[PDB]
Amino acid sequence: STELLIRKLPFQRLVREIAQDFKTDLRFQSAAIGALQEASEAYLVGLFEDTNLCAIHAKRVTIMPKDIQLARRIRGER
Amino acid sequence: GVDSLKAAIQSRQKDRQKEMDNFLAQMEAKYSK
Amino acid sequence: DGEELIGDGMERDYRAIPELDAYEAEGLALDDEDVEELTASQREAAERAMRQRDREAG
Amino acid sequence: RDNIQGITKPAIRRLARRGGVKRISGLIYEETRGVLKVFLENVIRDAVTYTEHAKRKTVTAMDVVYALKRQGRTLY
Repeated sequence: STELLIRKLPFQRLVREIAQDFKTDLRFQSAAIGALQEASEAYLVGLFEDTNLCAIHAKRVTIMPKDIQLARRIRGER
Repeated sequence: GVDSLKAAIQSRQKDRQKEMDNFLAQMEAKYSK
Repeated sequence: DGEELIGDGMERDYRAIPELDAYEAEGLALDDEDVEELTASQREAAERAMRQRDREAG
Repeated sequence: RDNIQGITKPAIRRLARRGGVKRISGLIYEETRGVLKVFLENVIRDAVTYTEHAKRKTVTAMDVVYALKRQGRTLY
């Protein structure tokens, strides 16, 4: 069962909490939450791959927040 | 060096964008009119 | 220092929890009503609004 | 409603392992929650904007598809 990344129920409740700050009384299609979860997990896994490469370039095995920040800057995020 | 690190991440990001394009096309094929 | 991701006890991260491993009905659309796809002009109007929103945010 | 805590430490470890990471600093957990928060805020804001312009109250799979298309052009 190494297919598991973020559990579905907490992810769904996270999405709905965030959405409330933009519009009240929304419902979601099940596939809308699923697509958001797929995109979020693909984003985070890829960021961890890139972060890992940054750490390795720094001759380290332990990734640190500065590795995440460097990866995001190389990726053009911020 | 840093140039190699930069090229590898940018190359991965290009592939990831194509994977996302493909995923969104599959979503359109299933859910779009 | 850090924390080893591959080591004794890693199986504790991979338990199955049926109560959390599926979306719950609350907050989901249950009737296929009022879910019509964006028309071309509604998508364009949203994207014009978001384009102006982003430009103002800088 | 503190649902950011649903991004658990095991979930973060599962994601890091899938990315090939072997060791993490303790500050990685909060950094990851913060990165996911802004990512989700950005995509959901666009998705709900499509929903509003469709004049309905249900976020559809296609609303999210268009928000993810837009994010691919603006996030980086």
